[PDB]
Amino acid sequence: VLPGLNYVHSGFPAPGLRQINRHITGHDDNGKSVFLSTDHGDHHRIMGEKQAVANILYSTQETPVQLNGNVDIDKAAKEEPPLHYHNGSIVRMIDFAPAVESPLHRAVSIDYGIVVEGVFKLVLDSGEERIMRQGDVSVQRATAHKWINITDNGTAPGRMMWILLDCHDVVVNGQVMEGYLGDLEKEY
Amino acid sequence: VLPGLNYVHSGFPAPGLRQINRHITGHDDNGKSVFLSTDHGDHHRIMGEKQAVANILYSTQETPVQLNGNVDIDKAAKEEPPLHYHNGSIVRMIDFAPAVESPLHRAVSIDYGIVVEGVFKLVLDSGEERIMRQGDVSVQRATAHKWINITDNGTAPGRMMWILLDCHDVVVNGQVMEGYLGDLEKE
Amino acid sequence: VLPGLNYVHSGFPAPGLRQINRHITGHDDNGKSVFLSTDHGDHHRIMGEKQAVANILYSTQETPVQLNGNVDIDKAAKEEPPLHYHNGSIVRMIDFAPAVESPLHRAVSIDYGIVVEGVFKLVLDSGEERIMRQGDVSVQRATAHKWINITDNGTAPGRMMWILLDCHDVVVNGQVMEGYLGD
Amino acid sequence: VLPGLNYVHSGFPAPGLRQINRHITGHDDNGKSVFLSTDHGDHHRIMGEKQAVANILYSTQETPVQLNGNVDIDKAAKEEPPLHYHNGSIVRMIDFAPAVESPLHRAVSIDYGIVVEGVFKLVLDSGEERIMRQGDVSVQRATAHKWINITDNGTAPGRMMWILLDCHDVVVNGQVMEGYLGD
Amino acid sequence: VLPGLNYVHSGFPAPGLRQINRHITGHDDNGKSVFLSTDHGDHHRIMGEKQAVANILYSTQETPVQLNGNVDIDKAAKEEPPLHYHNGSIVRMIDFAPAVESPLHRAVSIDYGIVVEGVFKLVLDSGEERIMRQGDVSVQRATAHKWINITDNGTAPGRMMWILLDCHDVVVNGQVMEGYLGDLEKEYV
Amino acid sequence: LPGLNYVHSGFPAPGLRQINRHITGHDDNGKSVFLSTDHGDHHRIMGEKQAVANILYSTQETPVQLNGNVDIDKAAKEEPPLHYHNGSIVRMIDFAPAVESPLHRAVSIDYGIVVEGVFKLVLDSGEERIMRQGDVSVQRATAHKWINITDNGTAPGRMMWILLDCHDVVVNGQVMEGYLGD
Ligand SMILES: CCCCC/C=C/CCC1=C(CO)C(=O)C[C@H](O)C1
Ligand SMILES: CCCCC/C=C/CCC1=C(CO)C(=O)C[C@H](O)C1
Ligand SMILES: CCCCC/C=C/CCC1=C(CO)C(=O)C[C@H](O)C1
Ligand SMILES: CCCCC/C=C/CCC1=C(CO)C(=O)C[C@H](O)C1
Ligand SMILES: CCCCC/C=C/CCC1=C(CO)C(=O)C[C@H](O)C1
Ligand SMILES: CCCCC/C=C/CCC1=C(CO)C(=O)C[C@H](O)C1
Repeated sequence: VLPGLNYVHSGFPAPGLRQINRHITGHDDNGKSVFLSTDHGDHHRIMGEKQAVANILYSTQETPVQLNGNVDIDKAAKEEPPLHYHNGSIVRMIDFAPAVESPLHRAVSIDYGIVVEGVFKLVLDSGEERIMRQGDVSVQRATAHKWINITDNGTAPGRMMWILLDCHDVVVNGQVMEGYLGDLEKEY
Repeated sequence: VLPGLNYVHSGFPAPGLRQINRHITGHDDNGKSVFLSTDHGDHHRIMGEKQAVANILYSTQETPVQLNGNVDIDKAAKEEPPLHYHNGSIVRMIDFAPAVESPLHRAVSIDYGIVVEGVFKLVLDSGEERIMRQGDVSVQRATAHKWINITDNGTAPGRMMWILLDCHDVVVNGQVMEGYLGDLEKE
Repeated sequence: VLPGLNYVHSGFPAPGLRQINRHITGHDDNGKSVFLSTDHGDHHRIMGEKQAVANILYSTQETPVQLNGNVDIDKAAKEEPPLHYHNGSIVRMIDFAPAVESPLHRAVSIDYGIVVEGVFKLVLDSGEERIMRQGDVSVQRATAHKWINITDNGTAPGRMMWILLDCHDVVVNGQVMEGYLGD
Repeated sequence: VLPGLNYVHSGFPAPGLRQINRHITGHDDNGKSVFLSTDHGDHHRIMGEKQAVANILYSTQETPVQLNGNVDIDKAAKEEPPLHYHNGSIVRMIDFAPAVESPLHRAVSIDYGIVVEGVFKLVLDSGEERIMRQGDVSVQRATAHKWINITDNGTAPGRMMWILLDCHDVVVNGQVMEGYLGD
Repeated sequence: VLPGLNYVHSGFPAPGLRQINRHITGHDDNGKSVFLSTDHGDHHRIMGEKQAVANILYSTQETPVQLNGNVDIDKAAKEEPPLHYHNGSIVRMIDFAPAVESPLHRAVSIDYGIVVEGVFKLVLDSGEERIMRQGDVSVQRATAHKWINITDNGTAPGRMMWILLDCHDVVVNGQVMEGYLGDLEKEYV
Repeated sequence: LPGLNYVHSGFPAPGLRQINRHITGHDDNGKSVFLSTDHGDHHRIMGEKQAVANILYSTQETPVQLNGNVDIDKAAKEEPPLHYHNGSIVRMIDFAPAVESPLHRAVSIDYGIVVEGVFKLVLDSGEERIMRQGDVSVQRATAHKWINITDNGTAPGRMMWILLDCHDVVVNGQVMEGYLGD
């Protein structure tokens, strides 16, 4: 039984989760701060067999970010970003179908995760786990892990948001803790 | 009357909002990914006359982040960070007392904001405004703004979270959009 | 300023409201009861200046309903139904942007209404109103009314669902109380 | 042990579920649309061993509905409706005790079902199943099915509302698919 | 416009609020602890113009409480208690209609109050007030006050629960602060 | 061990809300005023940081003596015991996920209410009731156990009890002794 098979029938948002507002601010040609856009995000991507859907709220590709001439807006909207940006950031929102889990994987990045809706289980390759509820926050420091949606005993959708930042490779007594995607390669 | 006067009586979390779990992962001596800590955050800071309380969930001070030797954990924990870090990041969570307002201010940083609980109004120096509900997200590109907690017609606490990154100066018509701390009294 | 102007930026569902599952059941080759579809509904229509959006979950066009050959499914999906079907039914679900209100209007129709999310004010042409919270049910008997979304003091979206049934013209004191769209 | 045995101890609403407001509209002497009554429904019926309770919010016995002289109101109030009315409608709300389920059964009618509170499992005789959460909607086309309250892993009450309409009987392979009451 | 007029049309619970379970425990003749009842409370009383309904979850009439022969159970069930029992307790739960307000009154009693549902404003005769949300608790020490249901800008019902205990008369400057009920007097006659 | 080290910052437990406790009083002009707004009193970690209690008030005589604010002083000065003879205790407890109390009996009558979550109340006869938010229990000196079953043992829960003094429960000439249990 593939969990969440064909659950996400209408892209973002997944059934049972809320449509959002993303607001981007900026300056007009008089120097006044205004809103530039209100929308549903960007670069929506179905994951698995309609088991999840990702939503890229923003991205940057250099540090510090260049805002003049609105080049960061164009850069974020021009291309769908990869897993993570070197010297940059990605804000990726993913809706989980009931009981959907990620593969055990490692990205070489530092990730700030917050539970937007539902209950998620964060399982590391050691077997240690934490149950994260709405509002709880994780700082994933380039560790091998998998995310499991356990909301309402596996009957409810859930939503996570991650902010992915660039980090150097993790080295433990000579050896690189190399990145691997498992089955998440298909989505990127 | 000043809103939220003496409302936050026991730091974080503000009365009416939930205590949190912050989980930090890392590697043990065998290269296994483990949980290093589970706590309530860090560098709690009362704001105003007990009108709000901030919670620094993490911070970084270089790009890319250096993680080996747990150097990033030490830097985040040994100093209270400033408003924002150059070439770095700050995850700042803030509990608002009912009807509490930020000053009209500008930080020279790009901020990813999300409403964790409640309803907030984002007003910009042009007078343009958006009402942001739980789960809504704003991308603040070094703009002058204020945050207004309006939850339950101004009778309920609210919680925001921001991730502040470093950004270059914004130059409009050859003039720098200089950052400024506000003053609510003069408004 | 117009309430909820440009609020509904991505059709159904409105921002702050949940996507739905509509399940339609049927019969297979050997008479076993199965599921024929799971979807977001049908015939989504923006209303006003992106101030609301309707979703037609189902409709029938005769009484009693004819299910054989799945022709009822065909009738429901092949054309967008009108406001109200004669000798039939319409399941119309509508997401309201914050503080968006309906025009005072009358349809020759008996309406089963349920608040799916939010707080609504039902106002009749006499001035009488009832505030309806989530799960409350109204039976509109061809009366003239307007629906006002008041969720969270006019700052939150709301969702109503109606089932509209055909009724005979209502006569009060020898006068037929006529339908009107208002706007 | 029977699920939800004696759980419903004071009729409608079941413990843990909210009392409702049912509003009925009508016309007064001068043709003004007014509210006629606000109540808790009608024809409350305990089901099983106090394992559930049904609330009939409205019914009609003819299409189109006759509303003049409030005869539809008097008919809806005068007698407890049956499972479903020929050429008519029934608004039937039911509170489920924790873990309670219906018998596998078939009514020859087309039902619109919406989850009012809780989480329900809709199992068909083929074994196919869908989980329906709050606001999810089902169109039951005279199929054989079970309703199972699974709210909070079988420890919480749940509420469903159905609008049952008359339908012609479903014929498969030349065989009348006969409605049965199960248990 | 009188707030909450005719809102409570079916007693307890008020429309928009949940029906409750009240479990009472006891002993059988073998010393085993058993459940004696599960119900909707006791002594339901509509208040005002069907603007509120009260639900007496329990009461006691002596201290310490006598439980043998289940006599405490029968004393609580056989009679609707007054506002307050000398040397005893009352658990009073009250459903408010939208925007419904109690009169300014004083009970010579120490009351433990908890907001079960909604948002309430506790106003004392000094003009001071506190907004109490769900889970918030007050300890009312024979003070003059009123309760205001302000849930959802005055359009939603709310529920409070109180545990009233007996207290001595509060004297301030050799003058007893006398209890008074105002329009609440019609509700306990 | 359920909830081991879950309560990492005292009251409130992670996932549960901070409270306001308001105590009213009298002016020197006889005016009813607010004397304090706080987070309760006498917080106590229980188990291996598996639960935390919060004492909202307590009284030590019946009827209660409010003059001179002596009731406030007595409630604040010392942490109360399990229950007070001739008096009351308002005890709020946050439970970590899946945490259960021991099977035990106190010689008191307890008014319980679920503030948040889902709790199973188990009596020594094996009889149980699942109590949800808003449900109330009248514990008449019975041997019992409380189990936090919120969201299948994965969420915290909160109960509040008002404990009152009762006489010994004698069944067939034998006193039903209290015990703390294991
Ligand atoms: C097909 C089944 C799984 C689909 C959903 C996967 C989500 C979690 C994986 C993940 C992503 C997305 O690739 C990140 O962006 C980094 C973050 O830490 C974890
Ligand atoms: C006493 C009144 C002020 C307290 C209310 C909250 C203010 C939020 C201001 C803010 C901060 C904190 O300095 C940021 O980190 C950036 C973010 O956009 C707005
Ligand atoms: C842009 C502002 C107008 C749109 C807001 C929603 C209006 C609902 C009107 C309605 C319909 C749809 O036409 C029905 O299905 C009958 C039911 O009584 C009320
Ligand atoms: C003893 C426990 C079972 C009884 C409780 C609920 C059963 C609902 C069955 C049902 C009815 C009831 O008449 C309908 O009206 C059609 C609708 O599809 C399902
Ligand atoms: C019809 C207007 C009033 C309806 C709402 C009811 C409020 C009662 C307030 C109250 C009472 C009554 O005396 C108590 O039971 C003690 C406690 O302190 C507050
Ligand atoms: C092993 C970690 C702690 C387990 C959870 C604690 C339960 C509270 C026990 C209790 C008390 C205080 O001992 C009361 O106030 C009476 C009420 O019935 C149950």
